[PDB]
Amino acid sequence: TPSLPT
Amino acid sequence: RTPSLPT
Amino acid sequence: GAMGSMERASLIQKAKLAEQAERYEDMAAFMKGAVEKGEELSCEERNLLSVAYKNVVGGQRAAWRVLSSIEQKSNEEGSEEKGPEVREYREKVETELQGVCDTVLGLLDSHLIKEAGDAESRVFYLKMKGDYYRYLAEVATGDKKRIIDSARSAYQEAMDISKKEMPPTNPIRLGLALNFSVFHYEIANSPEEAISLAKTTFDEAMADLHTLSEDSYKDSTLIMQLLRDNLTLWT
Amino acid sequence: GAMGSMERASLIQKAKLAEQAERYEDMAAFMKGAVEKGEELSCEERNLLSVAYKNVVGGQRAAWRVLSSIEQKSNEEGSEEKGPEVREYREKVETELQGVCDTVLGLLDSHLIKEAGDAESRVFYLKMKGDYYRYLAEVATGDKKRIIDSARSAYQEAMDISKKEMPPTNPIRLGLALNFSVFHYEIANSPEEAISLAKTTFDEAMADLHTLSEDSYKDSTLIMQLLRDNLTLWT
Ligand SMILES: COCC[C@@H]1CCCN1
Repeated sequence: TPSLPT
Repeated sequence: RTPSLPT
Repeated sequence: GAMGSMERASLIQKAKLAEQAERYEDMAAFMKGAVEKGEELSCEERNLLSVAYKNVVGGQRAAWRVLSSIEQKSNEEGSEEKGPEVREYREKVETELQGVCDTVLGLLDSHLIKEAGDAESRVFYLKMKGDYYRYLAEVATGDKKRIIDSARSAYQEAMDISKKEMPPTNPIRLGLALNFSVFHYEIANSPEEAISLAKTTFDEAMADLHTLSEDSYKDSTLIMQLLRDNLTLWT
Repeated sequence: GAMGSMERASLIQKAKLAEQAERYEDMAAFMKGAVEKGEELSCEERNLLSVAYKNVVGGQRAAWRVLSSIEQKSNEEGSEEKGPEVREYREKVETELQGVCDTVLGLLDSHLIKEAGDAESRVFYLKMKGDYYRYLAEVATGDKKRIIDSARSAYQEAMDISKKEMPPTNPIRLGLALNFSVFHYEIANSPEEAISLAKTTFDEAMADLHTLSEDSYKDSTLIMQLLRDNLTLWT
């Protein structure tokens, strides 16, 4: 599951 | 500037 | 501190040069040195610190995943015995990743969180504390239980401040909820808490979208769509 | 050193895992350990050593170019001062780069150049010696002269061997001629010699392509195509 990018 | 062997 | 003899302003200047040169380990070292000067960070500086370490740990996590994947294939119906080397090298990358996380957590504890002079910066650093314990949790086994509690407590503190002090569409608040929800699902095996948090966050933000400028609406809906992507995967 | 207690086969295995993880610093250190066991490297192991250090010094060279460009702009005509920071950080990167080049040249001189009797390995290492002196020359200005003659050379010894002992389509021989032509053009201020060398190498290779299998044809023609790309840039 992806977390906050950048 | 001129490219060399990439391998 | 290798950076103890350099002026704060010079460390910030070199952190920006290292960023231009994509030298993120250098950038992180310059920023650690700036933090160790003992002064508060501006929003721009806090962001430099975060960018630098996220790049470094991100590289390390990606390499750990590649090696962990090889190591598991080493142990399946996928036959041939490879010897100890994959595990040994996975352990070497893991110990370097744990080192970087401990360095970041050290800067937050001593003393960024306690000195932070507004709600936004306190939330920002507590979310980082949650995040870097979460990265330790990904590679821990124990010890893993302790780390998972620590992550939870940092994120929960950040959530309490954000709910009191920031509007429900605030991007830092939304991104905190995003990561904390990921933590519930992926780390703490608490799928119900993950869904509850993501859903509540989404609804409470949706209620205020009509009040925003065009640019703020874009910033908020972007992160709402990240919450949405996760709800769809989980739901 | 830190690799002294590890088996040679385990060093090679771990260099291959480091390559898959794109951990080229680690890759280089494992290959350096393997070279220090004192056995000749195989064809495949010379390519691992080369890829490892090429990626390490590649990153350093790219960062040095970025910082050097910033530094020249700051030293420009009509500019305000910023203090010593851009020069200091450029120097830091440059010293790191020189260090890696000196590591490689030490390995070549201390271990690899002439325990090689076969033309393939002798040419590959002398070409590499030329290349790493060429990278030192890119950052030099003296002392630049002595570094340039060292590169010339090494290349020239490689060229003499390659013309006597290898056919004109051999990929090592073609790669050597490509890099020596780049040395003439970029380093030695000898564009006419660069152009004559790329032309004659290309033409002598083209005449002998008919001798090659499909897969060897592809190996040689990809390098001939780089030669042509340089010729077209330069003319
Ligand atoms: C000596 O010819 C080839 C130089 C390097 C070896 C790895 C890829 N290309």
